[PDB]
Amino acid sequence: APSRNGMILKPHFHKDWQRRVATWFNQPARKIRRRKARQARARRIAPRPASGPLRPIVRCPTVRYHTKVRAGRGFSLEELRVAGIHKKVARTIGISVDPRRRNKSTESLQANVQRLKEYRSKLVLFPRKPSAPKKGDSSAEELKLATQLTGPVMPIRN
Amino acid sequence: MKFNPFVTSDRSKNRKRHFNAPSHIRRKIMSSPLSKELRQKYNVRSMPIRKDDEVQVVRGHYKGQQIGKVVQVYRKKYVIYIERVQREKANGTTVHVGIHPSKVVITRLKLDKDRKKILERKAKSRQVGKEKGK
Amino acid sequence: VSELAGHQTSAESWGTGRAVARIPRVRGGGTHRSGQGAFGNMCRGGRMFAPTKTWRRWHRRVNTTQKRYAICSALAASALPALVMSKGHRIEEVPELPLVVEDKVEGYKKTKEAVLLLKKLKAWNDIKKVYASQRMRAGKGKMRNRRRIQRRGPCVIYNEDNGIVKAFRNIPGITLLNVTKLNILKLAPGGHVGRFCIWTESAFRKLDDLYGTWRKAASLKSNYNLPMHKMLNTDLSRILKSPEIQRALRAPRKKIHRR
RNA sequence: CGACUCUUAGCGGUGGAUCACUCGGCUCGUGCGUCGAUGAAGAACGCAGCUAGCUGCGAGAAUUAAUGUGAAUUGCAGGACACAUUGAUCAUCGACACUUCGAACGCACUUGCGGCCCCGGGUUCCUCCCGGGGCUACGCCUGUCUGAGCGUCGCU
RNA sequence: CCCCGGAGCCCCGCGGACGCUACGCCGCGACGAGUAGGAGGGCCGCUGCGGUGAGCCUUGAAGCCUAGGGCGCGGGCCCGGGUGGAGCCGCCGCAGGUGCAGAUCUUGGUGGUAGUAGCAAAUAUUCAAACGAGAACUUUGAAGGCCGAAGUGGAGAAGGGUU
RNA sequence: CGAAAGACUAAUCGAACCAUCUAGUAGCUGGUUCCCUCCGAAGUUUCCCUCAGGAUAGCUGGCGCUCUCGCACACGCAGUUU
RNA sequence: ACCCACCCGACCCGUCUUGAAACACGGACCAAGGAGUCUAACACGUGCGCGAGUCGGGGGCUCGCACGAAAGCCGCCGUGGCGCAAUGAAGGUGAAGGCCGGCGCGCUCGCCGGCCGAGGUGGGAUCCCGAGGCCUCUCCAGUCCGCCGAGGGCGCACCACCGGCCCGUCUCGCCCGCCGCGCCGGGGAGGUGGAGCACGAGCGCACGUGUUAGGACCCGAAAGAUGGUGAACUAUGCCUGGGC
RNA sequence: CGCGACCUCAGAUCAGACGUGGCGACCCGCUGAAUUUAAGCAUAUUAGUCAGCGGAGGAGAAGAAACUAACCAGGAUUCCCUCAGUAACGGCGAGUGAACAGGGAAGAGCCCAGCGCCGAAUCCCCGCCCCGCGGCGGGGCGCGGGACAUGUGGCGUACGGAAGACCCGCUCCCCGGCGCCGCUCGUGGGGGGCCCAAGUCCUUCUGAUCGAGGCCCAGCCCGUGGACGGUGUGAGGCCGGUAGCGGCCCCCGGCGCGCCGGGCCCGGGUCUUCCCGGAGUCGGGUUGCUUGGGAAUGCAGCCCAAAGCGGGUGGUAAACUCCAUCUAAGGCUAAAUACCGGCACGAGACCGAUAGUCAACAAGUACCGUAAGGGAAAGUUGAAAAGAACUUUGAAGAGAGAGUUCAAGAGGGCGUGAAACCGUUAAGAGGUAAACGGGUGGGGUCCGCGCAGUCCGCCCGGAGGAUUCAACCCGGCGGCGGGUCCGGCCGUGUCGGCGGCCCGGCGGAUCUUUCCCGCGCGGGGGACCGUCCCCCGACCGGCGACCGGCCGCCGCCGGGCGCAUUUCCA
Ligand SMILES: [Mg+2]
Ligand SMILES: [Mg+2]
Ligand SMILES: [Mg+2]
Ligand SMILES: [Mg+2]
Ligand SMILES: [Mg+2]
Ligand SMILES: [Mg+2]
Ligand SMILES: [Mg+2]
Ligand SMILES: [Mg+2]
Ligand SMILES: [Mg+2]
Ligand SMILES: [Mg+2]
Ligand SMILES: [Mg+2]
Ligand SMILES: [Mg+2]
Ligand SMILES: [Mg+2]
Ligand SMILES: [Mg+2]
Ligand SMILES: [Mg+2]
Ligand SMILES: [Mg+2]
Ligand SMILES: [Mg+2]
Ligand SMILES: [Mg+2]
Ligand SMILES: [Mg+2]
Ligand SMILES: [Mg+2]
Ligand SMILES: [Mg+2]
Ligand SMILES: [Mg+2]
Ligand SMILES: [Mg+2]
Ligand SMILES: [Mg+2]
Ligand SMILES: [Mg+2]
Ligand SMILES: [Mg+2]
Ligand SMILES: [Mg+2]
Ligand SMILES: [Mg+2]
Ligand SMILES: [Mg+2]
Ligand SMILES: [Mg+2]
Ligand SMILES: [Mg+2]
Ligand SMILES: [Mg+2]
Ligand SMILES: [Mg+2]
Ligand SMILES: [Mg+2]
Ligand SMILES: [Mg+2]
Ligand SMILES: [Mg+2]
Ligand SMILES: [Mg+2]
Ligand SMILES: [Mg+2]
Ligand SMILES: [Mg+2]
Ligand SMILES: [Mg+2]
Ligand SMILES: [Mg+2]
Ligand SMILES: [Mg+2]
Ligand SMILES: [Mg+2]
Ligand SMILES: [Mg+2]
Ligand SMILES: [Mg+2]
Ligand SMILES: [Mg+2]
Ligand SMILES: [Mg+2]
Ligand SMILES: [Mg+2]
Ligand SMILES: [Mg+2]
Ligand SMILES: [Mg+2]
Ligand SMILES: [Mg+2]
Ligand SMILES: [Mg+2]
Ligand SMILES: [Mg+2]
Ligand SMILES: [Mg+2]
Ligand SMILES: [Mg+2]
Ligand SMILES: [Mg+2]
Ligand SMILES: [Mg+2]
Repeated sequence: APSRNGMILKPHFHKDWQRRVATWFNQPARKIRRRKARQARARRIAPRPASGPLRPIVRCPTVRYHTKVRAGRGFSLEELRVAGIHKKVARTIGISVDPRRRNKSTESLQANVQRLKEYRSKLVLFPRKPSAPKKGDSSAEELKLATQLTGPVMPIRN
Repeated sequence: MKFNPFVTSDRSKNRKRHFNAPSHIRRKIMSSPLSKELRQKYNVRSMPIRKDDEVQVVRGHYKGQQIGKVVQVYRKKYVIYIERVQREKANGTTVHVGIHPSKVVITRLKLDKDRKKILERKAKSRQVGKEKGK
Repeated sequence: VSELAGHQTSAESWGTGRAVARIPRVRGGGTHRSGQGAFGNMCRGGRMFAPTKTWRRWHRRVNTTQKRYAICSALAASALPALVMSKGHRIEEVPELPLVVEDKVEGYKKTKEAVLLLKKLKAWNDIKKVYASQRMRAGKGKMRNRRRIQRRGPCVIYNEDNGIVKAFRNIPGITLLNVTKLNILKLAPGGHVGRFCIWTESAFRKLDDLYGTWRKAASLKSNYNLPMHKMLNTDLSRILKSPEIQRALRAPRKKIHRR
């Protein structure tokens, strides 16, 4: 029964909720586990960025977010076509590619081509064998860095 | 402290480990120090006590400077019986009184081949650590 | 306490009319446990009233500035010999109270060195008093791996472990902190404010970079400064018998007019 | 004073509170994440020099082998062993072994009845008889063999 | 018409308690029933944790018992003696499965009732001996009795499971 | 199941027993654990498938605040009276 | 404080009740156990930190955690929450006024320059000014120090009242605007609905009380539902035996 | 009336394979209540929840848009934070209740049918040889069988694809083995084994010490080890361990190099010519369940039943109309995620034997019930069994002595041993049941005395006795306080240096692209402003922030002073 003034309030504890309470005593143990697993994955992908692949710049949807810009899922095909990277290869050099992205405006396209161009400049493709063929960079830019890149690769700053 | 996160430091766990210990493991638990004399000679602190070592009792009632030969090792009872360490029961019969190995000192070892190789292994590890410390 | 604790029986009440007492009683059988008393918080067997749960709100989370304020407060009173002595630490013969030292002390790799240091600095008599305190705990925590108890010793704030934290380790009483990762649980143990510490010049320099002086930001904790003071002249005895104030007070009526 | 009754205290009973212990629980976390027709889980019945129960094992039955260990096991016996030797005793466990029921499988659940191949006594393949051994569940797939049909054709 | 490092002091402004844990200390008045209920204070009490007592403890901890000595309005507490035989407490904080006379409360124990009710269905026992520490009851012998072959006899079924 | 008594269905029958849902619900019985101190009620209101209960006023406590002046120097208020 | 005596007083507790020593219930006795808990949500109070902000989660970077599943740090420090703005069902709209001078006819209406800038009344703790005393060992002069202070002011918070502004709505009215002159858009006056504005008070953490949802102070139904076990008693049918 | 193809079907103890049951914490598919709430109850709620059935895996399921949106647009699934107790549902009551965006954890994408081209270019099983053989594989060779044109394999799948011509640039990827090298993060991966510091020093307690003082050298040793346990009490150093980028030995993994055996002639752009999509499905009607989904969110049955610039979606039914957005009716896929079952560990502000699991123990045991099922009680001698030899009474159980033990006032259900209740011993009482409150008395029990308790302390006066002073100077040390702020260090407010400003850094939506570097933007300079630091002078608060001299005062030590003094004692 209500007594003199207060929010006529509806709690949702009518089902058997104590049967499905989910505690968080994991979380520290979890946080570590992720972190180990993270450091392992770095070490496996030895000079490759820990991050992942490079990802496009992309505007959010809706009037609300609109003004901001994130990393997207992957670079469109037009953006790869214009940059001149064969889509099947782009995956092999650490360039995210989605193929479901349309491309409406040319301002978002040329920006994302520029991204890939810049990436290709500051990328150090190792040759397949220690014996060096084409494409593969010099042993100078190799000895001076077989270095991983900490954090997201070429980060987007709005 | 102990930092190894697979050891135990848990009364109940250590005691259970102890009392329900298997024979070969008890051998190690039932170890006893060498006399300073042997400590000098072999480069070994202590040794797993055995059926017919010569031994002094260091503490208790039977604490004394006599050197009694070991009689048997009752690993179930965590104890060793020693030559003249005994007590007359009600009806005259002598009964070998138990002494815990660690409250005893080995003056003379019973050296077999295996005991010889053990002492060679312990002395070598001791001198490796002194070389590492230096 | 376990969920099933107390309810693993199947027990119905013999209703009224049997004399007895309307409790659920163990059902059937030819044992002692039959027609007993199940479930009730009062019964043997039974079920504790409001069995304890795991999702009691164990952890407790504190505003970050407040945490810092405490840690500044503890530091500030690690000065002040009175507050250090009152917190028990035998700091009688120590040379200077915010005790800062050479930075070879990063070097040491052996307790030998670390103890010798503490004896020259006259901080050993705290460690000595730690040994003296080592005794058996009172009661049930004895049988739950809290069997021995003792004093807290000298804190030792270092800037970098170059070997130090190995050296001071077996010396009972000592806790080692990084400067860059200070902790109020250790600087104010018991929630009690004083505590004799021992600084390393590298670390003791770094404090102002960590906490920021009054006219400079932290420069290491993004957006932070010291907490400002509410009153500046703390010694009110210096205030109250000033010229300025005693000039302006009526003369103290102090006769005692008894009945 | 008398007996009895009541009260207090001493000592003794009854009874098992209290306190002190804890090889047990309860909770939280970590890693791994593996049963079965090559017979699982579960059940049964067995097995010790003296052993009922718990445990441990399977007619090789408180265990065999192997490897590690290195003198015991021990309630009492008895023993072994040369503990300068594959070597007691534990641990591990990769080899071997694993009675009967059980999805449970020749068919039945009496522990009853069988069939079919081979072996030993029995014969001198004489089938019997006895004993041993190996097969003999249902469903389903890929093939195989034997077939069925006024099913669709061809040749005769 | 002078200075208290000296007027000698009932007032002293030159410096200030024996007193001042300022959450302290002190003075004047007034008032004081209390269920349900509310609030405050508990140097009241229980168990565990961080601190802290250079605490206590086999030269005797906890508990237990005490026509011993005291304190407190009280919750309670402290000492003496006995018993016991291994741990335990004071202070500052934190924490709670924290204080019982009742619940036809739960589990365990013990009384009065009480040496009381009671050991009354179906006719029946007696004598001698033996064994034996010991015989109303065993066994043997003798007598007197009953079941009276739809049996208190002689054999199975089921059930028991070594009787 | 009943030649019918609601009989019988393992000492249980106008719906057996066992385990679970289940710590089922209860405006109704019962109980509800230390001390001192201070204040201290109500059984009347309106509404309610309300009349052995709630709601709402009332009556209680707690926390306060804003001012007042016995610090020769007071405004306002009342279970009165004029 | 142990026992005994005597005088006076004195019914057994718990409980429900208008009323209990009751011929009202519970209670033979002792020991141990035994009932307002925890989570969530709200509100108010209080304590602390920061303050038009605040915030910490969640995540991440620092360690094998002895103490650590802590502690620290983060252009993540703010995605985001709450807060800093309302009001309308909604399309939407959205908290300023005054004064002065000029120009439109000052038309209590429309447009252009300057100044002030959150209005005013009453009461308001408190500050401020202060005539004037009141003495000093003399007659006057006379700066210094107070004590009081009649009288007069600025007036916090808060309260009451009157103005004002914003949104909804109605009534009455007269003007403005332009890429689109339109069933376009904008304003004015006067009422009236709003959990509004009128120089901000919140955010986070902690404790307390209260109220709820949860087993929810502890004990208590008759019942209800799901899935299983029984015809060894007994009910009836059938098979095969026995008996009078 | 034959023989032979095939088709559809049988039978084999035919050859070789698989499936069956279990477990069930987590997971997938069905099925599905009622207590309960609503203060009654029927819709609602409880709840797609319990029970029921099915099937799994180390995870499962999901998943590469017939998606979101309506933006300047995002771009598989899962998970967290938020959205949000919101939009919505609801006897619009009780109550219930999502999604997108945004930020994170993770991150990975693919394959068929079809349409087409390619002598079925494909697959399975036989049998002979070489290797390899405890996850039955490689290579070769067989007119050795079969599957297959009612369609196997290569290319290829919407992100387009194929075939063609010339623009370009050049040719490592995989597996079966056989070796060999570096033992490859808790700082040598995983598993096993066996190892590694320092006192039983003195004295002294004690039944026993592990306890308490002590141990000249700077502090007994060791200390990368002072976790824990054990050992006749409390142990860094007695023993096991503990610490350590410590050691050795096994085994196994994982990755590096060499050789062999095979396979494998595997691109891209540019222009042309062709190629292109899953039917009793979508969709509709419907009835029933379901959802926040409301003129139908999703799933169903039944009836109708499609199209190809189609189809689906675009959260209010319909028609017209533009836009946007996917491409359904076939399939595979790690990861962050879950885990009250299992194996193996670690920990605790938990419980400490009526608690904590039913269960600390020969517990799912005994015991009960026809059965489904129900289900206890129960820990502790002692350091050591040293568990009471022997003598004696008794038929014996039981005693009495003796002995063991530090103790049997620890005697095999034995640590401690409360209360109820009982026995006795001592004391006291006794016809109004006892018991109680207040008030005295009497007696007991102990406790404090006193064999005067006349209790102490100051100061003084006298009387005895005894050491060195005080007072004073002198020398030394230490302390305080002071102003001349005297001299110097120290720091507040102000002013001067524009002096740190570039030899002072950060911050800024201040500016400049005259600059530089990298691609109008990013980074760095360069101006500018705000903030923080050097130089000296002046004024002032001269501040407990210190030094140095000087002064005054105090105290201590030693010098002086020998006695009308200053002490001590009675
Ligand atoms: Mg990431
Ligand atoms: Mg329990
Ligand atoms: Mg205790
Ligand atoms: Mg008595
Ligand atoms: Mg008991
Ligand atoms: Mg009162
Ligand atoms: Mg009360
Ligand atoms: Mg003991
Ligand atoms: Mg607790
Ligand atoms: Mg009681
Ligand atoms: Mg009688
Ligand atoms: Mg017979
Ligand atoms: Mg019924
Ligand atoms: Mg209840
Ligand atoms: Mg009622
Ligand atoms: Mg009051
Ligand atoms: Mg009533
Ligand atoms: Mg009545
Ligand atoms: Mg009464
Ligand atoms: Mg009456
Ligand atoms: Mg009643
Ligand atoms: Mg009664
Ligand atoms: Mg109790
Ligand atoms: Mg508040
Ligand atoms: Mg309220
Ligand atoms: Mg509640
Ligand atoms: Mg109930
Ligand atoms: Mg019903
Ligand atoms: Mg299965
Ligand atoms: Mg209802
Ligand atoms: Mg109700
Ligand atoms: Mg009803
Ligand atoms: Mg529902
Ligand atoms: Mg289920
Ligand atoms: Mg899957
Ligand atoms: Mg799909
Ligand atoms: Mg999405
Ligand atoms: Mg919200
Ligand atoms: Mg629902
Ligand atoms: Mg094809
Ligand atoms: Mg130890
Ligand atoms: Mg010990
Ligand atoms: Mg050692
Ligand atoms: Mg529904
Ligand atoms: Mg629409
Ligand atoms: Mg799938
Ligand atoms: Mg027990
Ligand atoms: Mg017990
Ligand atoms: Mg128990
Ligand atoms: Mg006990
Ligand atoms: Mg006992
Ligand atoms: Mg006990
Ligand atoms: Mg004793
Ligand atoms: Mg005893
Ligand atoms: Mg006893
Ligand atoms: Mg004991
Ligand atoms: Mg008497």
